[PDB]
Amino acid sequence: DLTAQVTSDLLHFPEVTIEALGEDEITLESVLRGKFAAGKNGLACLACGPQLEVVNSLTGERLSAYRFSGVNEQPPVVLAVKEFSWHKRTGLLIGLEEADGSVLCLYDLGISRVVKAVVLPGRVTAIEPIINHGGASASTQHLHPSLRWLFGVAAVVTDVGQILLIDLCLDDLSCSQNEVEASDLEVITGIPAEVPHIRERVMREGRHLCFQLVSPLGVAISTLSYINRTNQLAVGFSDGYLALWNMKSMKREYYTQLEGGRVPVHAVAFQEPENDPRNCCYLWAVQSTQDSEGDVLSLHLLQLAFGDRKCLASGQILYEGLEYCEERYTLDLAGTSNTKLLGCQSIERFPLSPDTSVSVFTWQVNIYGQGKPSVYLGLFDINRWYHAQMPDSLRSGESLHNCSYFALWSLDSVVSRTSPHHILDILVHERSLNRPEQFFNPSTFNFDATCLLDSGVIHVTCA
Repeated sequence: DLTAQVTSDLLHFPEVTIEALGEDEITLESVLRGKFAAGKNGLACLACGPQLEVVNSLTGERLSAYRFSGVNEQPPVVLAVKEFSWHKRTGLLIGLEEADGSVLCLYDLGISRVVKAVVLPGRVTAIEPIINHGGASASTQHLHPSLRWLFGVAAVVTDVGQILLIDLCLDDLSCSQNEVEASDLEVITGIPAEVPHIRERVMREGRHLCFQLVSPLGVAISTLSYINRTNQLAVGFSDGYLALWNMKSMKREYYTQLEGGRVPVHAVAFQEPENDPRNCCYLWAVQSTQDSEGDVLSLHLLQLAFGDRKCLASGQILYEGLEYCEERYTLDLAGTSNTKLLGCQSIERFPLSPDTSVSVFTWQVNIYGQGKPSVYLGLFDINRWYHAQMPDSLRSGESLHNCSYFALWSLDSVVSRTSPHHILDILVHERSLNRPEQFFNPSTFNFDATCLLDSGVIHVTCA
């Protein structure tokens, strides 16, 4: 019965941060959302209505704050936030939902200002940087020639299924615009040739070039992730389908409904095994109804088999030539109760392939007529799953509490300690992950983590 132990007090955000977010009840009915940023700057971001607060992930200190304004005199909602660094600047890409449509912003943390913005032809559901520079360089050779003519590229997806690849025009240093002065896009359907001629005209007209992928419309995209090691954009749909798009060829390489059926794809996470005999790697896909009923939460491990590995001039390894993609593990966490995924995080250590690769899933279960939720952190070890002979599900009788390739931790001490504050996100600290065959079960892994709450941060150790 592995139980996390709390190692700090609750380190509160400053009052000014708490107060600013609590203006949630005017731009209401605004939900406070918060995530640790994926990059290497130790940031966590909280958003409520038009208000963004960037805080220090370990101390709770306020680092940056901004209240977005609406181009159409009505407050936008900060919907999506991603870390993004370019040149020698550190920033965030932000998707704003507006009454009309949407705006994609580039927010500079150095000066706490929006520096670029574009109007989106739809309602954004997710955003993802693809690359932070252009120019002819070994570092962009993995991308389709047409993207290489662009200068920074962000993917943006919408509630009707548009997939947009947008030029961030990071080569234009004369243009400093806020979210109110957002530029229009020039959207070309598919992927053209003669990009430079087009681009030059497009920018003389004060617009950003956008390639919209030829892809069916009508179903909302719910998840979006660029998988660096396979050069694939993963596009998860509200109907349970998952698309993989190769960003070299710009073609959809895979597209199938996950085994949970018509339930939205809520998150993905990539893993690479240490020793696999046919260039297989893995993509977890999480299906969840947490934004509606909250009755279904399931994990789906997709095995992606490729024909080759390629060392790029950059030094990076790339899986190339997708030969098959098939679901090889399924775990139902839910499906009265209410269950929601808090986080989904992959941690890999390299000594070629990582010698350690785990995915961490954190989820919360609320039973109706039960005040305090249970919170679980589960650690899946892909190599121990190999060692266990790749079972496709928990066996009869088998439990997460006693599984050779999965460790289950209770975060209930955190819940007791922090009530009634809500856990918004959980980050495991990669650098802390530390270790008779049973001994190499992941239950013996020690690690530290930080929970992001609505009012601060708090540190835990699992040992």
